[PDB]
Amino acid sequence: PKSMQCKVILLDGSEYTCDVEKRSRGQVLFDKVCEHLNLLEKDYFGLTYRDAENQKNWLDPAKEIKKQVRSGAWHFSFNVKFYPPDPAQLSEDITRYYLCLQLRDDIVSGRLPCSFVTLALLGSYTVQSELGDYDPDECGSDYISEFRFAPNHTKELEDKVIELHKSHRGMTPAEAEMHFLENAKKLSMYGVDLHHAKDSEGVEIMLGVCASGLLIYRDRLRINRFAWPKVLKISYKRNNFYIKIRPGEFEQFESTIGFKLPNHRAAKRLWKVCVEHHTFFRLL
Ligand SMILES: CC(CO)(CO)NC(=O)Nc1ccccc1
Ligand SMILES: CC(CO)(CO)NC(=O)Nc1ccccc1
Repeated sequence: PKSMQCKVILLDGSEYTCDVEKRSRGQVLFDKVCEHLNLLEKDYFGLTYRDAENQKNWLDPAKEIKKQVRSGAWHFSFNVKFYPPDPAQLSEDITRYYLCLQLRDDIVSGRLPCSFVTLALLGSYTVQSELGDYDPDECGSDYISEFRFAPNHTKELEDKVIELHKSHRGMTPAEAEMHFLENAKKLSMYGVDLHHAKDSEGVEIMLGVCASGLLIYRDRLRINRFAWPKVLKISYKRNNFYIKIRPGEFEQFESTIGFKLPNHRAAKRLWKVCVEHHTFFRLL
């Protein structure tokens, strides 16, 4: 029974290695990683791989690993797939812990833009969780944390993290992680998966997929939002992504908005993440 070596980048930046039978479905590997992580609330997470075009793809747990990674290495990342709109409602602290690690990467990466003050507040909760109560012994006027807090670090940001850290004395890791999440969840790009597209006129837009629905970012002024209760249906055909929108009350016919994606695989990928978000967040 022939087994393939799998390497998984975990959210703390470490590598987990295991073997699975070469015809294994993605669920097999996912269950191994979640068991390793002592994670029970698995529904919010998934594994990603990089395709031959270097795009992030979700490993479908129902399909053979080999028919997804195809010619590529059996190398994966463990990630949050469905960002909960209300992390306080997760049943376990360890779930909230992995969600914090994902969000810290979302922030450092620049995927999740954040004000100076929110970067410092989020950083101060991470420090409280990881080091516990503020200690001046590991902090002179020239302190710079090992912790990555932001896409670009400044001495002013380091200083503000420490000032807020001082205010958190007695806070437990679970408490600091909950505070991190109560702040992070309000950011306008929290749990937004962004896809480059062109509108029907050929203007470059971004399409966002999240818990609430679909967002079209035309520019900083003019963002169209389609709550899942407003989207009737979605479709991909060749390079084309189409969204069908319900009519307003006392109007006969749904409207269609068409988008042009880079290639057929990018159209399919957007369609699949939309269907998955719609299913998940219809039910949740
Ligand atoms: C105005 C508000 C606060 O955000 C009231 O709850 N709802 C939304 O903005 N919903 C939404 C729809 C589609 C995509 C993203 C968000
Ligand atoms: C089976 C299929 C696949 O596309 C076609 O009807 N379902 C959807 O598209 N469901 C959907 C509904 C509202 C919002 C987003 C997706």
